[PDB]
Amino acid sequence: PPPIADEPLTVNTGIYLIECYSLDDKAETFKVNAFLSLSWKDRRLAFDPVRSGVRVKTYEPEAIWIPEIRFVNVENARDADVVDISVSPDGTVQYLERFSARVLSPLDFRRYPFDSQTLHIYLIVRSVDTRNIVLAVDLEKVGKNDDVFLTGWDIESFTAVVKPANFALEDRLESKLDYQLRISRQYFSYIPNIILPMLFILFISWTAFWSTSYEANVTLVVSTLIAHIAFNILVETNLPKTPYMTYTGAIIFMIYLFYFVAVIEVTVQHYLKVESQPARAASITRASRIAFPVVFLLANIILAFLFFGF
Amino acid sequence: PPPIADEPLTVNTGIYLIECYSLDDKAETFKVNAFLSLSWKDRRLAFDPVRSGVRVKTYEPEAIWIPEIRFVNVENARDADVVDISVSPDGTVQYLERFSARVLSPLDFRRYPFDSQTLHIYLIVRSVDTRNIVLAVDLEKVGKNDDVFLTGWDIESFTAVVKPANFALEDRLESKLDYQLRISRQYFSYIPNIILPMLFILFISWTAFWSTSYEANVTLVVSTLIAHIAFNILVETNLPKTPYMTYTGAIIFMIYLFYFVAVIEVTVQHYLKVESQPARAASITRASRIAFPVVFLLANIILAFLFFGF
Amino acid sequence: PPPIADEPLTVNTGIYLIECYSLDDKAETFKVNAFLSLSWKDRRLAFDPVRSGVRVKTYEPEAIWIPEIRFVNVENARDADVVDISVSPDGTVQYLERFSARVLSPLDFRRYPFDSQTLHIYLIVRSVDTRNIVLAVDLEKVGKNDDVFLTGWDIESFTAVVKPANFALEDRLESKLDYQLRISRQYFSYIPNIILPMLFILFISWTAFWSTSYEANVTLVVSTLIAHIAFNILVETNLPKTPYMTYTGAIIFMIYLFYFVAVIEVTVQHYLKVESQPARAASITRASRIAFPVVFLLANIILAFLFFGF
Amino acid sequence: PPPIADEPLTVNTGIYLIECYSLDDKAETFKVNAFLSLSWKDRRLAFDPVRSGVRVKTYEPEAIWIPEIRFVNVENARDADVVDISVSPDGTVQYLERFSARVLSPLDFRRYPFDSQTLHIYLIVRSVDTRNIVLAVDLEKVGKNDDVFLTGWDIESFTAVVKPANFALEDRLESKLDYQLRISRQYFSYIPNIILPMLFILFISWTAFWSTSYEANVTLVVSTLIAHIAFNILVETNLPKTPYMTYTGAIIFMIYLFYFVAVIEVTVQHYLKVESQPARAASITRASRIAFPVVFLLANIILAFLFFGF
Amino acid sequence: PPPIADEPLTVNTGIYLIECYSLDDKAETFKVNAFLSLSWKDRRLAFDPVRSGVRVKTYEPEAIWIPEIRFVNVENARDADVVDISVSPDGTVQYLERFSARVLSPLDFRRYPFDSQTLHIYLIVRSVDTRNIVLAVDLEKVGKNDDVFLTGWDIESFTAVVKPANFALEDRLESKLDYQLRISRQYFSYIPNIILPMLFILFISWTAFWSTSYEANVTLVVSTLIAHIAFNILVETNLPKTPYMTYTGAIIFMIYLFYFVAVIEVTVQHYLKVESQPARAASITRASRIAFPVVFLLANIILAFLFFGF
Ligand SMILES: [Br-]
Repeated sequence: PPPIADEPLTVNTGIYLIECYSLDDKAETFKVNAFLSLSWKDRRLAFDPVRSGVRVKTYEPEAIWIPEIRFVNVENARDADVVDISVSPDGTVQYLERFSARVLSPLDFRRYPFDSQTLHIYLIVRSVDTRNIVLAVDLEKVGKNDDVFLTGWDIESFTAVVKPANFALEDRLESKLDYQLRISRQYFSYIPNIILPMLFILFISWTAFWSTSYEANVTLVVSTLIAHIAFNILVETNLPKTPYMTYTGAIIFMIYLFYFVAVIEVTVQHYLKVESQPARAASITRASRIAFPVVFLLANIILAFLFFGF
Repeated sequence: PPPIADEPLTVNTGIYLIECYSLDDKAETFKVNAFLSLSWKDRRLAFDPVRSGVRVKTYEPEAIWIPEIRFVNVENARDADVVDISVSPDGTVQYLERFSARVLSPLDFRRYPFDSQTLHIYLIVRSVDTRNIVLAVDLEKVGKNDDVFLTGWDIESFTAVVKPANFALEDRLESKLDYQLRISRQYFSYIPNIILPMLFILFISWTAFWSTSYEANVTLVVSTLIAHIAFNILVETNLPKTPYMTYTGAIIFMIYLFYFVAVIEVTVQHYLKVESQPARAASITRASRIAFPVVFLLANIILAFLFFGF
Repeated sequence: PPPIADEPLTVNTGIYLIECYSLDDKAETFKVNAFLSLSWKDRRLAFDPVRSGVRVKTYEPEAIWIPEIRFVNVENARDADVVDISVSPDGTVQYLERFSARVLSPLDFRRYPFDSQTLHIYLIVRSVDTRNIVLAVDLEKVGKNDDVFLTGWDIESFTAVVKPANFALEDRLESKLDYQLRISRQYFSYIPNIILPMLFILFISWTAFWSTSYEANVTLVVSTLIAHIAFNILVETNLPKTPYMTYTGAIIFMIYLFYFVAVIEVTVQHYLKVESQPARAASITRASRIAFPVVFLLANIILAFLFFGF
Repeated sequence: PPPIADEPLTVNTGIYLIECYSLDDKAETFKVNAFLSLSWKDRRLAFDPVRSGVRVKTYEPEAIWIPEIRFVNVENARDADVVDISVSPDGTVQYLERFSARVLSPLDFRRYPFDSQTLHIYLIVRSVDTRNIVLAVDLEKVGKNDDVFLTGWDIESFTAVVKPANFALEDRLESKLDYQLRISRQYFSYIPNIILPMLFILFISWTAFWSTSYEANVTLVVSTLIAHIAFNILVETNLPKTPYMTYTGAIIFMIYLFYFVAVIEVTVQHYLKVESQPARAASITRASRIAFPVVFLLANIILAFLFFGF
Repeated sequence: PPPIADEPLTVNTGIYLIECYSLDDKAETFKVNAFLSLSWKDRRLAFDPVRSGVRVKTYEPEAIWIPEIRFVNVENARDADVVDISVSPDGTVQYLERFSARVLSPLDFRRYPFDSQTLHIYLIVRSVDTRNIVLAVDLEKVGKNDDVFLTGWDIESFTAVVKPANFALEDRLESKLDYQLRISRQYFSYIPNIILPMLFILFISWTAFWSTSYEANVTLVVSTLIAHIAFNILVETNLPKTPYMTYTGAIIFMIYLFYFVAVIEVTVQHYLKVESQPARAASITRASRIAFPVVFLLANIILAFLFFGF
């Protein structure tokens, strides 16, 4: 039973994040629990303060006409309990729910361990005969308690794009708003647990430049290449199948090379020292002791710069 | 209370995918959230535009008779909230829900990392006294926003088989429609993380052709064979028990061989170099240095062609 | 308000499997989605075809008395939506639901990779004053679409035991029916991924019979014994704690032996070749080269025969 | 509307287990599906057999006053459908439901692989003005069909503590009953899959007593110590964090020692055979060949006795 | 229909934990099942004891006005069944539910294996025209049965902050209470299964100080470094991505070093014993045999003190 207007009735929205949690890098989703604040003029139930009752009159959902405000990017129907409805005398309605749905926003894993994000929440509203434009009321949008969690992410800002986007969707215009949650990752536990350990094995790898034994040079360069897979696999696991290249997927894959040429050297420093020409052997071996850490440190500056500095 | 017809009443369907996500290769399911658009002539509630009210009249579900449109391949009862019902004067009803159910469509892992798919959504409708044929209205089927996700899959097209399939199921004909979601995989992260690393270990494996030590040739060929299982197992895990053979299950199993004969060689290059006949040893060893990468590259062309080129 | 009979009222049942999925070997359960067809004479609402209305009269569940048909082996209350109720003039009722519950049927893992199964679904019905016998109507039991899935299982037949079992359960007889789903496993992906790889490691294990080095004979027989645990563990995982012995649990455990005596040999071929008696060493080592694959192939024929051939 | 009594009204209870399953050693819970049989004198609806109707009168739940019988140790609200209600003439009510809730009973993992258990189900009932004592009717308690499952557990007995425990809980006495499900584990699959394999690796470990090579003695004792972790980890996983010590956690940890002193020996039989004193070496090595299996078999009798024999 | 007051109506709260379980260190949540005790003066339904009925009058929820008491940190809408409502004559209401929701409280993993915690449960209550202050009634707060579980945690105390926190949230003050569950971990199973085994491997690592062979010194220090990752990975898994440093993440990462310089030494004791200067070699090697365990034991006292002693 919608409110007879003279023009496109505006519905005023707001979101107060109460809880944030379980951001799931694999599925690219996150769970939010927040307030939903709606409001509109329904002159139809304006009501004579003096003449009866009091300042503001409390209704149940069934009485009033209420606008269907559906979330756009969501696994299932949102999950709200209603908190209070209060009609002002000028026929102005004040709605407040407290929903909790899991939200499907995509992430950009281009800088993986060192990445910043921009989560989205949507809310469309389809029209009937009287058009619906949604818009934001920025006093009920200051939504994000000084308690918002989000394990392993620093929360930067919850803002929103004032100007809605009015679509034409199946012979009925809808109106869609963009609520933005800006977060940066807590890269760090990525160092003691991935980055450093991954590097340490890589150095030990090429300790076999100061060695002459093949037996202990493969028991060396090879035994470390395995450990790398343990890390490649550990990392490849808490991360989705990007159609593009990650930063750690880069330096994790650049690494695979410095083991391949590493093994090449030890190998050559053999069909080169069984061909009685150790003239060359401990000449090559002597060089790798520099070429490597330098090509590396060079390629990491090349690689690093390639991703962040551009 | 169904609409007295003169012949099989047609119900006109449509689906606008709002969200796609969590395609689960193991369980062979995916979750979809979309619009469901139904419509039919129920002359029974035609209504004199001029004589009363307005252009179109809004009903609640309970009032009108509405057709039971059940999804065929679905874990549980679909999960829909109703969005609007609008009856035209000629007794024409306009229905719109916004459901979200998880869908059971099978996948063909024959080309695993490099595979394309054809997801299905069904919709039957069982009859009573007046028959039900369903059919598609292609203005409400253009369903798939320029935002449809599906992590790690490129979406190609959402179309549908106009001609329904009318069954006879337990003394009552049902009518089933075929909605098709065509997707190709984002093979790629499959390279830096599986294909390449898997290959690198295989090469190092057979570095033991340029070596004479048994101690360092098993510490060699064997230490890599393990790494392979770490990959076989990693891969075998994010994949169901196909009764047929995968492509990577092929080349992952073709590989097991090139380690077995690899180990055979190093082994023979021993009970052949302890039998003072290194005449033969560094003759065989010398050969393997070619036989292998060639039998391989040959067998991969043989293998690859076998799967895609046919 | 139950139908005044003159004797034990018969209720006629049937099930049309629409979907089968997620058979869970660990929990010994499976999920089914099907039609449930019930029917009985309730002379009490017979109704004069000519005198009023039409051929058959449609009721809601609340109107008619309907028999509580509870599933016996089920995690939770079954999960049904009602599809149609149609009363015939002779007072004969036609019921049809479309439930989906997860079913607790046990499995016999005696032949694990090569095992066939017999799933059960139950349906009791407790009496009040007029007794209830259930029984099957085999036109609504032909239930299993040419689409029934069940990943990694070949479905053989869905039949049912016509004669119910009438219990006395707490001073009220119930009537229970036995619906049988017969399935065989898709053993196969068990070969390229378990059986073969498991065998290959076992062979390499005992390549150390054609070797003299202890260093490379333990680096040998031992490095494979580990791989076996990787498989024992992989297999032990997708299988419950049987109080009996599996077939692959057998040959997986028979295997552990052929590594133990394998290691015994290499060990003895040492405190026997450091005791300057290589007379004996390369005599024993020479023999194992046959004793083993033969005791094995013999014991697998002994073992295999023991399970299937009896 | 509770039944005006002259003293504490007794409610008579009973449970017929229909299904048992998914006993979860980690969470310490199990799922049960059973009958719940209640009964009490509500003289208030006694009813003149001859004067009207019949022998017993069938009511719906809403009519009669029924006692709130809540389960004490349960994840969520129990999950019951009602099966039948029958009031006797003397005002005696006969209730019967068929619930299925998951039950939180603790387990004693002190003897882990060889442990017996005592599951609990509770049922309180809070009073109003007339007190409620619950008590058991042992004809509706013979609950446990000759079909009760419980994968990997032998079921011994379902009995119950006739005498309830009347609490005072928040100015209202409740009455709690103790239903006991006694089960022993099916230890066995624990042998071919854990116990034996775990032992075999331990023996091979100390084959390095009949060896002189350090290279092959570490490639020996060490390569097995890993295998052990694979088992320690496999076992530690299907088991909760006991604040006490398991039996297999014991013998799994006693084992870690026999690898440590095992490695100590091989190590010493080296900075003792490079100090040209093989006088001592193959004297110590010679001894370990006994000290070990004996200290072990001794410590296992010491250990085993310590747990079961006391 | 809220109770006309003369000032901010106080609502008196309380919680009786019946069950605690599944504390999930990764997600930082826990599941609780407890009583919720509310109470307030609604003079509006005071009721003449003598004049009619009895001492206290039982209502259903729909009759009385009841305050919306929403939990603040919760995944979804809490999950409560109502247990009893009793209105006193002075218009005083007595409410009792029995909810079960999963609770989002954060944890401080700074001392991981040896950490104590402080779980929170919240309860706000938004106002309308008459303000709501909540407050605690400490006879219905003694909530935590002598049965409260919480696997692998010792429960210390369930108390609550008497003084609520009255917010202004969107032009309506809410009133929030703090219920505290204080728990310490059952560190222990962390020793036989993580701490000790992790240490053992570390010692064996540096047995290669009493050795001269490079071949068996890398087959040594390296083979253990892998085992460490198996533990680093095992531990890193049952723990979230802290933006700070764990204690075991410390000593697990301090360890990585003592393997790196460990490998450095064995490596140097080679390009130093192939340079015919074993003067120095078995001088350095001789020293490491002390420097290491001491730098360690020193650094663990340095490390340990750094975390707990401050
Ligand atoms: Br491993």
